[PDB]
Amino acid sequence: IDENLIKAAQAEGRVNSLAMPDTWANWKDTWADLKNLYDIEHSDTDMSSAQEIAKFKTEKKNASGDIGDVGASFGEIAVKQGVAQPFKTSYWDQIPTWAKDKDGNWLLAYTGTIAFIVNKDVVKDIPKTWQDLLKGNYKITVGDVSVAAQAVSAVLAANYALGGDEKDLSPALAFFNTLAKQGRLVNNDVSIANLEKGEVEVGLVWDFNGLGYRDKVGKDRYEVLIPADGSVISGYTTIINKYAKHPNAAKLAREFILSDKGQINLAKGYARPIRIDHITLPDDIKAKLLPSEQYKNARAIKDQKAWEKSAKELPQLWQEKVIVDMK
Ligand SMILES: NCCOP(=O)(O)OC[C@H](O)CO
Repeated sequence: IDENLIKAAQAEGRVNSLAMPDTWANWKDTWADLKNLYDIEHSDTDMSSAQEIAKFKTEKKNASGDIGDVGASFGEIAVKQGVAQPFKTSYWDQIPTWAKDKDGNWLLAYTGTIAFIVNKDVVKDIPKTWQDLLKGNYKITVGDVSVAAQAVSAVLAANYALGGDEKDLSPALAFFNTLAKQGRLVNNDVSIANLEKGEVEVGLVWDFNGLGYRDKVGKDRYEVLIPADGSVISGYTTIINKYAKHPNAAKLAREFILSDKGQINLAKGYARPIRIDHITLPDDIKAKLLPSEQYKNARAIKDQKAWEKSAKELPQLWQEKVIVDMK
């Protein structure tokens, strides 16, 4: 890690993040490490992907945030909105071509697979597939599709299970319209608070969040599983605000996140680090992960551009085809 970068980051003194809370994929260990290793302070303001891009845009130079983390379908939105500045990091060549742009404005640090988190007290017949969800009477916490990458991805995951792909989300929209009409949809995100209270019945979340949240709340209260009929694998990229007040500290954070230590932190949080092939993980992680068999129909996106387009159009379709029909 370049010494002038550490020095410039320390002169700034801190890094302000958006949507990088401690409870998400063990960002906790990473912010602790920046304080403990380079004396960089930090504070975060949680939100969803779409909101992070609008905030950097709205605030300009009087930026409340320096760095954010957004879903794979939003890297290009950040770029198109002019809120991203490039920083490839010293690990650029180990990042797969499908996981980054060409200039360094966005690059996935980790990936996950859409999963179900199920309340064992309320849901007696645990759903194992997307098809199973159509027959219960319990409430499905889908995520806020208007702004969250996790929720947008959950829709694509259902779409894959219904035999579609990232070029046309119509089958999944019909599936969610069906549930909306039954009065079984909850249009908010799963959170540790709503899991603690026992309010989530079936929730749609990344496996890493399902597992992380399960530890906080109780392993015997919630089951986490990958739907057997299909799911999506996708990931997240940091975005360094073009208008960051602390650009060097943001660059330092990104560099660290991609370093062996930041990648190990992500693994301890149950996510799959993008540089998994070049790091040695601790042996204890594997046993806390889900059975491999469950991932039998989980697939990555083949056409990034088609997904970017479908995802961008999804919020309006969600309002018009799902929200408007909620019982
Ligand atoms: N964590 C980066 C933003 O992730 P995103 O999936 O866009 O939002 C999730 C929502 O904020 C509930 O946790």
